[PDB]
Amino acid sequence: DQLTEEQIAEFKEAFSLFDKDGDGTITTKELGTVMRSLGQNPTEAELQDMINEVDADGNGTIDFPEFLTMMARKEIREAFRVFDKDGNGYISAAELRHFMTNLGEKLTDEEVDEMIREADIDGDGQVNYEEFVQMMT
Amino acid sequence: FNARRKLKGAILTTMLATR
Ligand SMILES: [Ca+2]
Ligand SMILES: [Ca+2]
Ligand SMILES: [Ca+2]
Ligand SMILES: [Ca+2]
Repeated sequence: DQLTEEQIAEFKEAFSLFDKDGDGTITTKELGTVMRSLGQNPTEAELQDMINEVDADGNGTIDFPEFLTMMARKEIREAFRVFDKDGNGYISAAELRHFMTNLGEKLTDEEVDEMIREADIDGDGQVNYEEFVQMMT
Repeated sequence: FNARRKLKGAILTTMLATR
């Protein structure tokens, strides 16, 4: 039903990781570049269709109100596997740091640790699949 | 710094990018 301010800020963060040049819109090329960097290989037709399905005003790019509309209207395991680079079933701080700088983000050590702590339920200082799933659900 | 926003925002991008 509702959308909290925390939920909107998370969708806004996600939008900004796709919006590589920070101009307020996501193009097919920015989408393509991000998806390839995370191991996917969309065709040009798929990228154009994906943008078109979200582009409600038809100007050919995605702004945040359109992105918010799709996210409010809408595989956590495949995402877990992006973060868990060595595949041992536990996301370490080092793996999270690495995943975040490959996204172009600037983080301190304390910041990465704060993110581990936020997801860490049992307190072993890592993030397992069940904790990952509970973060997103 | 909002640790939950930064982490969940990055996970939601991965979920979208891997469809
Ligand atoms: Ca852009
Ligand atoms: Ca648009
Ligand atoms: Ca691991
Ligand atoms: Ca844990």
